[PDB]
Parts: sequence; C-alpha cells; structure tokens
Amino acid sequence: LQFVSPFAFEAMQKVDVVCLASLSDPELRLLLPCLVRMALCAPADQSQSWAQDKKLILRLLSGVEAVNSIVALLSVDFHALEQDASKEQQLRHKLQHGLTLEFEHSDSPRRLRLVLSELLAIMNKVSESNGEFFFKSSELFESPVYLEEAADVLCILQAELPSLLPIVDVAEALLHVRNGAWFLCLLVANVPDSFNEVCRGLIKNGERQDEESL
Amino acid sequence: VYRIARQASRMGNHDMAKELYQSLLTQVASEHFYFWLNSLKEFSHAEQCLTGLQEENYSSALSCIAESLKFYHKGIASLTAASTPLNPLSFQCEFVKLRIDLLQAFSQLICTCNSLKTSPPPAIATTQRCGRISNQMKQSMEEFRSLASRYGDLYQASFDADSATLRNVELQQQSCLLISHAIEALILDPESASFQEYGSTGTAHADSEYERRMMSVYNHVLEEVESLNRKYTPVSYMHTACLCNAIIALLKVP
Amino acid sequence: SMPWLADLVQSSEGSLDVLPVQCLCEFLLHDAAKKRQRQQKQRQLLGRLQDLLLGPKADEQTTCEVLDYFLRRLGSSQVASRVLAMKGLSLVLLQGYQWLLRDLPRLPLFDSVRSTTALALQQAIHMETDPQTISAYLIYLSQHTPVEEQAQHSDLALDVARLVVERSTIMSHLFSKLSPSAASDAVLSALLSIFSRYVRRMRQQVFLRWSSGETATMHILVVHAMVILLTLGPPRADDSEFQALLDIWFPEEKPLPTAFLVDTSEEALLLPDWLKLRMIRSEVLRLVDAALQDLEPQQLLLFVQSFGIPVSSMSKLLQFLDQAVAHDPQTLEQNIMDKNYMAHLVEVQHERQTFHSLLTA
Repeated sequence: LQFVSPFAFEAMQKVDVVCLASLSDPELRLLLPCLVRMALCAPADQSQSWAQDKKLILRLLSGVEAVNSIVALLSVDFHALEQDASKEQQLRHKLQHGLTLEFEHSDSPRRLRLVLSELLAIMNKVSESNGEFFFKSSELFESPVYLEEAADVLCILQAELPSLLPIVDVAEALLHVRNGAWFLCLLVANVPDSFNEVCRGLIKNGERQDEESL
Repeated sequence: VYRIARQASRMGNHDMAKELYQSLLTQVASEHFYFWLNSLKEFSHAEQCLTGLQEENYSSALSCIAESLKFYHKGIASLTAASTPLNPLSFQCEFVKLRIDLLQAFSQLICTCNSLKTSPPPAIATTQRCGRISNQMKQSMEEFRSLASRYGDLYQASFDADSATLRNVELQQQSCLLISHAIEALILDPESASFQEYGSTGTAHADSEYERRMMSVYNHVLEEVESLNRKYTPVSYMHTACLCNAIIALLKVP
Repeated sequence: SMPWLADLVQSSEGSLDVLPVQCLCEFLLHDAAKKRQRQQKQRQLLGRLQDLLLGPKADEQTTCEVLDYFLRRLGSSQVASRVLAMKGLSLVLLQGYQWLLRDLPRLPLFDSVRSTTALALQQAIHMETDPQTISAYLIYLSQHTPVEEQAQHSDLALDVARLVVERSTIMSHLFSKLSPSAASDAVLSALLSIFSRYVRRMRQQVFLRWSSGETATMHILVVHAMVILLTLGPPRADDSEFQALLDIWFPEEKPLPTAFLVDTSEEALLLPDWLKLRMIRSEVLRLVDAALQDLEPQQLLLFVQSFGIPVSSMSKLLQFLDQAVAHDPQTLEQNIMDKNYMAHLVEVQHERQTFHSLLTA
C-alpha cells in the first residue's frame, strides 16, 4: 500500500506546475482525479497566468489510460444521483453478484450509486453507534486488487457533492471502514484545504484518555 | 547581552536576537530561565523566517509561514516548560499562542486563496454562492472574528501593562479586523458594504515606527478594498490576489 | 455456510470424524490440551486422506468426491471460502501454487479428475479476483486442458475471452508496465499458445472469412481478447506464435479477414470505436495502420480527445485530420462545438496545422 509522497502534497499545497512535472508516474496516477478536474472543467480562475499554467497541467496529463475511465466518471447527469441519494437518506432515517463482482461488471452510474449508498450506510451507522468503534466488513474496500479506482471514485463524489458528503463526516466514516488511512490520505490529498479541519474533527470526535483502545 | 537581545527583539532586528539568544542558551544556571531563553531563541528564529518574504510570491509565503509555525511551536513548548507556580507566565504564553493562531489563520487563508486554482468553479450541479470556497471563506470569517475576540480578551485581562504593549495588542486586533473586513467586502456580500471607509485615514500620533508601518499597511489594504468593491464577479481572482497581497503586507512588517 | 458450521462442529466433540469422506474433508476445512488433541486428530485425518489419494488404497470414487468437494467449495462467492479451499488443497498436496503445477500431476488417477478440475477452474475464472491465482489457473489450463474435445476447448477459449474482456483490470494489473514480471510473460505466452492451438485446430456469433479462403463461425469476444493480446506486444520468451498471429490477422499489404453475421447475414464491424482507440494506443505499427483506415471526423475528435496515446499516433492522426479538412471542411467545422477548446487541443498535439488553421478561423 503506497502512500503519496510528501513532496506531492506540498506541490498540491503550492499550486505550481513545475514541481508536479518532476514527479513519478505512480505518484501522478495516485494524484490524478483532482488534476483532471482541474483540466476538464470550467475555469474557476480567469487570469492570464492560469492560462499557460492550465496548459502545462494538461501537457503532462498524457500517459495512464485510466484517465479516460475517470473521464467517464465525470460524464453522468449528477442531479438524478443527488435526488436518489437524498431519497435514500430519508429512507434510512425511517444483489445477486458479490460486491467486487458488481464493482467490476458495471458502468459508471451504478458504481456511483453503490458507493454513495454504502457511504450513507457507514455514516448513519456512525450516527447509530454513538462512540463505539464499530466494525464493518465492506468488501470493496478490503479488495486488495481493486483499490485505486475506488480512491478515484471516492475523490469524484467528494468533489461533486459538497453538502451531501461533508468533509469531516466522510473522513471519520472512512476511518471506521477497513484499511483506509490511505483512503483518508487520498481524500485530503485531492482537496488541499482539508488537512487542518480533518485534524480538528478527528481530535474532537474520538476517545479522550486511553490511546490503548481499539 | 541579554538587554541588547531584548532591545533587538523589541525593535524588530530578530537575527541579532537569534545570535545573542544562542549565546544566552549556552550560558545560565537554572531550569526555567534556560527554557525561557530557548523559547525566546525559537521566537527570534521564526521571526527571521517571517522576514524572509518576497512580494507577489505565494510559494515562498507558504514555505516561510510553515517554518515560522514550526519554530513558534518549539518556542511555545519551551514556554510551557518554563512556566512556574511562583511566576506563572500568562501574558507571554497567550501572546505567543495568539500569534501562532494568527499565522495559521494566514496559512489557511493563503491556501484557501490557492483553492480556487486547486478546485473546480463549483460542481456540475451548480450551473448566489457556488463552490466550496464560499464555505471556506465563511469559516475564515468565523476564525478571524473569534481571533479578534481573543485579542480583545487578552487586552481586557492584563491591566498591568504599559501603553505600548496595549497599543501593540490593539495593532494585532486591528490586523484581524482588517482581514475580516477585507474578505467580507470582496467575496461575502459585497452588497451591504456601501461604506468606502468614511473615516479619517491620516493625522496619526505614530508613537512608534511599528505603529506607523502597521497604519500604512492598513491604509493600503483599505485602499485596495475600496477600489475593488463592486466591479467584478463575486469569486474573482483580483479578490484572491487582494487577500494574498494583504497577508504579505501584514507579514512583511515583522 | 461458515458460522453455523463453526458453532456446530465446535459443539460436537464426539463426531469429529463422521464415516462419509465428505464430512471428513468438511471437518478438515473447518480445522484449517484440547488444541494439541485437535492438531493430532487433524494430522491423523491428513494421513488418512493422503493414503486415500496417494496410497495403495486410493480409488477413483473417494478421490473424485474429495476433489469435487474442494472445487465446489472454491466456487463460493466469499473469498474466505476460496482461501480455506486453498489451505486444504495445499495441506493435502509461483511457489505457493506448486501443488497445482507439480503435486497434482503426480496423482495416479490424474486424467478424469484433471479434466474435472480444468472445468471447475474455468468456472472459477468467471469469479476469481486475485490476479496471481488467475495466472496460476491459466498456467495449469495451458498445461493440462484436454485438447481432444472440441466443445471443452471452445468453452475454454470463450472463458479466456470473457476473462480478458470483462475483467480487463486484472490483466492491466498483470501487464503493469512499471514491473514486467517473468510470470506475467509466461502467462501471456501460455494464452497466446492457447489461442494459437485453437486456431491451428480449427483452420485445418460472427462468420469470419480470411483472404486465403478459410471460414469461421466464432465469437467476436474471442477476437477482441486475441487482438488485445496482440496489442500486449511480443513476449520476451517466445516470438514465433505472436508473429504468426500478427501475420494471419493483420497481413502485410493484404486485406483483413472480413466479418459477417451468422443470423441475419450482414457485414459486422469487427473493430469498434473503443477497440480502434486501443489499437491506436498500442505500440505496434501494423495495428495502428490498420486502425487508421475508415475513421469518421467525429471518431477523429473522439480519438484525439483521449489521453495516453503514443506520440507518432498523434502525429499521424494530425495528418489524417488535415486530410479530412482538405476533403470536407464544412462538416468537420459543423461538428465543432467550441473552437478554442479543439484549437488548443491541436496545439497540445503539436509539441508532444491545417486543422488548427480551420479552428483559428
């Protein structure tokens, strides 16, 4: 399990293209989905400098064919997804194939559906447990062969749905799931303004005196 | 040499303060005096790191801010170790803690200004605030206003200081109000500002050079805020550049 | 069927053996003062099973029952069931998979149960998720598939085709360009040999006809799998089979074998848009030249918008787009929805002309 290099997270902090250019291929592949949202989206910034800066960002974007895959991840109508997630939210407040089997033999939208539904399950199980570090054996996160596109789609829903996926809640929720400190690593890597408030949130909503607990 | 070092720390020449604090650190024959001198050394180190800035360069801003925070945190650990029941150093610890919080408000603000270049315009759903940057600068309101309140609380709880120390605390609180007003005039509701600084911006007493440079920075930031009032889009990049230049201008005056 | 077995076996001390052999293997899979006695009984059961499989008392019925039970326990959807079947098969009999490669062919009754194991591993290829397990399964299939049966060999080819097509992530991990392993090279050579021996058998659903007159009623997914294996390049170990398939399906200065429909008797597109995109992604010049022909301007814009393509492919796509501009500029201009975006995209394709001149105007 390969964690992102500190130099890469600084380069995300620094918002500079020259340090991103001198970065190795698996590091670029791991840092990808934020960068392709920086590439194929409407310009948030209108400066003349961000013109060639964005040009150089899309200049280094070639290689790794899976880019096109997550381009499909930014190819769905998202309004139906958010109404479906909201309807599931009020449903919770009141599958012949396996998880890996449905996760592979699928297209983008129902992959989005299953991942948002199980994030809803982990979140309302946090709301139900109230303090106890509960165990969930969600198969698609244990899943040693299928992890990197799972981090990709987690980044995609994190950067799509601002209010229905709040940052600290999804952060502690994937703290409760299986081996996903690297998932939190990706989630704070893709959006640079996450590290200090995720530190705040993890400091409050945990145990106080004994670090020897599970 | 201790008097010279503290005079240099008073005026703002923190490099000679570093060197004389090293000299004191090798010296001296007690526990908490040693920890006190180590804390002062670390503060001088972070302040030299803050003097090493360059205008219109945000990369050096993040780097030197991170160096200043780590040296201040070694210093505040030393100050906490230096505290004694007989002499419960309370002004020093609170002043250093709020200085750390001010520089981290600046760090979150500068990387939040970087977030517009590090995120989408909003999402595909959004097509009058759109994007996570609006929520982030609302959090900046909460942090900066709370920090100004904490500066006021440090002012009210001392009563034993002189005019100069109180005026310096007023300078830090006015910096917090300056950044808060600058942000809530550019991005968060431009509509109900309608002021354009209808008070006096000149003819000051100027009891110290640091006061004068603080007031010049304040007037320049307010001039930039008045000029860039209601011409441009609510998110903008002249707004983020205005915040960046404001943070650089505050951190240039040591 | 794990938890009720776990709380029933542990609560039944007097029935650890049970006279049927299937229950003996069930308790062995469950097992995989009191702990020492349990370990001694497990060792005695392992010795009894080794006598029942490798000893002089090894008959066909008990061996078939034991291995069929192990293979049908391998087919359970839970990965822990396959892990337990792994542990049992390794305890009774790629260093960790050497029992399937070396210990299993040493069985005295290897033929019929080997065919049964080949069928069961073909069924497991539908479901297996571990890439190295799939690699070992493919190696064992390439070494021990019954070639004589046509239906079994066609089912093997279809299962490998489905494995390549619908589970392309597994082979993408197995063909990671950062770390090309010798085991992956052997697996690629084995799959190429499987396809080559299928073709050598057959040449001596879609109707495919060659330029040499040979005819076929095959599946198009098999064609997709073998052309993706063609895009994987020549293996380091063997090169004659890869060049043979490359010469047969993409011959030099000769037309390609055309496709046809079995049911309604119509010509079918053997190379779809995503497949042709992957052809352009490949480093083999013949495949890219074959994919160059019959490309629409909308397909040209779709292919250029993709990323991960080699440099000479963007170059030749740029001259083909210039040729499309010189042929029909108005339709391609009408297909343009944002002139700045594609003008910039062509500018990117430059340093990695006529089309750019059309976009700037």
